[PDB]
Amino acid sequence: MKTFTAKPETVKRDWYVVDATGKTLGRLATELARRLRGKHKAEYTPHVDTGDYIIVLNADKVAVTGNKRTDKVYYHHTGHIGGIKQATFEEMIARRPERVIEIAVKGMLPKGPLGRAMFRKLKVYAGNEHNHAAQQPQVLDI
Amino acid sequence: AVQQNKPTRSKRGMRRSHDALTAVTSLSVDKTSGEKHLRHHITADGYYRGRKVIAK
Amino acid sequence: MIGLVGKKVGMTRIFTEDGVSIPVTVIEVEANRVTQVKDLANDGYRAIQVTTGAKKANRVTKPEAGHFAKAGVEAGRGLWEFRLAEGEEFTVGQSISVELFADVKKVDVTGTSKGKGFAGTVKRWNFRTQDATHGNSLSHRVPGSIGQNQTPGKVFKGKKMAGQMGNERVTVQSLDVVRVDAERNLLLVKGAVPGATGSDLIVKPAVKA
RNA sequence: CCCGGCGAGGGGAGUGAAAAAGAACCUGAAACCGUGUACGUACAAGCAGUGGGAGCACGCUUAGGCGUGUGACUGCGUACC
RNA sequence: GUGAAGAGGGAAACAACCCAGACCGCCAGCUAAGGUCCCAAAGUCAUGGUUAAGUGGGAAACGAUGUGGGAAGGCCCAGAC
RNA sequence: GAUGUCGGCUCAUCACAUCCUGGGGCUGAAGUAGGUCCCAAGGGUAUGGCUGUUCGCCAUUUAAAGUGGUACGCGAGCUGG
RNA sequence: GCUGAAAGCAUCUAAGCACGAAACUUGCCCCGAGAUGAGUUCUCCCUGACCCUUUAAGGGUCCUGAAGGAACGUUGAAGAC
Repeated sequence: MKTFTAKPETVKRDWYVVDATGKTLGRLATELARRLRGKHKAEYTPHVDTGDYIIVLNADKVAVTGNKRTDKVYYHHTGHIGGIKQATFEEMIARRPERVIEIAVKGMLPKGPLGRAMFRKLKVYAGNEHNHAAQQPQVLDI
Repeated sequence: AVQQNKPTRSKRGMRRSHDALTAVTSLSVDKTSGEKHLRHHITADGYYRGRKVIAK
Repeated sequence: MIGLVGKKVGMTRIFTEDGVSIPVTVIEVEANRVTQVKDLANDGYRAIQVTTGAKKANRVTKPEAGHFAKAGVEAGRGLWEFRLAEGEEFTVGQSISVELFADVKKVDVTGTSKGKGFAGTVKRWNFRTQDATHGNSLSHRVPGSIGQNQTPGKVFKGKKMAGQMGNERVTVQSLDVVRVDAERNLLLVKGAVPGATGSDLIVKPAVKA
């Protein structure tokens, strides 16, 4: 017979809520990326998004070891000649804390149209409140 | 000054996607003569807005 | 604080008793009617939307008429919004006159600059003209080099080239308020302001101070 | 006979085994250019395929889960002489 | 010795380095180099230590009460520093 | 089986081993004005005489007339001494 | 620099605390929801009847054609189009 392949029209996706307070940024991101890709499901298929929707709360309270809080630098180029701009971890947390987790997870996800789709299932919130109660997310102790 | 590769028939069609002509939306009808004409233009018989402009 | 919307009547001069001629731009500031008030609870920010002038009733669309009808004010030629500095309270239908600028002494004037169309580098960017003689071949006003060799095998973003010039939003800051004539709804500001005669102008108190 | 400028060029009629043998004439390939139909395609980056593969359309044939066309998404992959 | 005239896996990419010599097929298994948090197949494996420098992941003479370990030595409840 | 050059012109862009402006330590720093080292690349950073010259000398300015990379940047942009 | 141990002292630093530049993030000006993560606010418009069937975000007929838009015309201190 042929090996089983998941069908995107019949794949079941669940909703989870994760509290990021006090969690190491990298070690939390890996689990998020793993679950967003669906690697934890026996029906995992490389070309199908079998992952789950995950809500991340208290993104501004994510933790980093060592001196990374002031030494980690986020570089990006605007496309103009000067272009190169940088921001430290503290500056990112103060300005837009959600981007810290979003950037970390995005790098760990696969690159391409599918990986972009998987990232869409991640909902990062700076505060402790989310407006997705209609989806009945389940607490995930990750 | 000149191309390094031959552009494809696909590229040629893509450029020509804006070359389509546009037909007149509608033609006005003279109130008295009743013949069709371009809006704000006199009819082939010399009428305009039912006034019978010079037709010689 | 909030500003007002006016029309550029033109430019003239004011002769002072001490023998000084002040170049003044005459701005017609008719009463500004508040058509909407936005607050944090509903809109997420504090501002007032105002209208001025008059518009043909035959040319006012039904969606626009309903917006004016809710505020209970006559339709104007447009709508403009001014942010509130945490201490301003306004009500829908309130009329704001040019008297608001009585004790301002300096205003910021915003308008649409005159349109120069497709302008060359000489006019647009003050590029230096090359030689008119001495062998120059069809390169009298051309831009010249636009980059470097293979290493950056590309033209950099933001390169100054020919293109549309003018016909854009421009603000001139810190213009003295020569006179405020409430009776004639006139505001005289020293100096020139962007835009041609009859164009709309947005006048606000100077932010630099 | 008909449209057309007593045109060009066509549509009928008729001849012929055949007119898609009509004189630009046996057969009528390829490049190249079109009309119609099915599928794909406007948030996606590269020798354009290959391995995997959903969906759709169509054909089945004694539901038979098969064939054909298309190819979302995905691993690998820098022509030939 | 290899490439030349040698594909495959590894060294991010990388004829000549490491592993290893493709007769063809398989949607079977065991291994080599190299690897096992995610991209990305496999230990967020076990036990005992070291590092705080993102050292790891670029470099010298030389400089420094950084810090761990080891064998000695001088003066010390006749009171040491 | 073609990667056109010195200098000028036009247009630049980056580095910082900083010429000016900004912040500092030391001084054989009284003050004024300097010397030296550290931090700092935001902006600014001469016109002329001679010579094809870059350079250089000279005249006179400037807060300063920085040093380098960019096919000793830039001839499908000009010039051709 | 302050306070302060490791190291009874000393020490701007290891815990803690305060100053410090045209660089950095803002403040000023312009663009900006294709920000496919396509956002928010206000206002306006549409309130038919049947048929087929592989019966569903299905197809077809009759009636209906709003808000608004476009087109055309007269044009602009808007403009290559």
